[PDB]
Amino acid sequence: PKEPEQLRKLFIGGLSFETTDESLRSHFEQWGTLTDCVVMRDPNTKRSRGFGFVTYATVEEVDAAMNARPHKVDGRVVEPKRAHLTVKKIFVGGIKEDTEEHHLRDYFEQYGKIEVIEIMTDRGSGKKRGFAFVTFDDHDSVDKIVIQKYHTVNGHNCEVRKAL
Ligand SMILES: CN(C)S(=O)(=O)c1cn[nH]c1
Repeated sequence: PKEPEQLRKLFIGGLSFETTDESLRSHFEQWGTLTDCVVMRDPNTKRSRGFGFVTYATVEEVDAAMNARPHKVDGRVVEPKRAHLTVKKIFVGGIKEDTEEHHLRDYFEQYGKIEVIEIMTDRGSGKKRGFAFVTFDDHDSVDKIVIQKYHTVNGHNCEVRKAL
């Protein structure tokens, strides 16, 4: 049973205009089986639009490609992103009053490198408000997080979304 194709795609921006379907494929096949690989071109001139997409056979292969950034393709560092609101920070809601920093760190550190955890407290009383923000060093962490159907932290079913 195959993961949905949309979750196996990487949009690659910043291409060299000399990158082709074939040279994009030869590069990104280092991290998995590619079922599709296309450079976007002008319909009349055939000149590259400077971006394209690759489709891997599995999500773990997408992860491997993202973990191998930075990618220099045909002499140019490109910008891969999963199938964009590119942010490094998430809102985590539903954590109630008993969730602490280490609960959030232990869970979210497996999505990416954490730089800030902010457990929100009431301005007047100091009581925990039941939500938090986590800032990572890179957007792919957030992209992986928000496509999951579920997040369970400290026994709580959490609401997680991109923040600003
Ligand atoms: C470079 N990466 C492996 S990452 O920092 O995005 C990461 C850390 N844990 N999961 C992903």
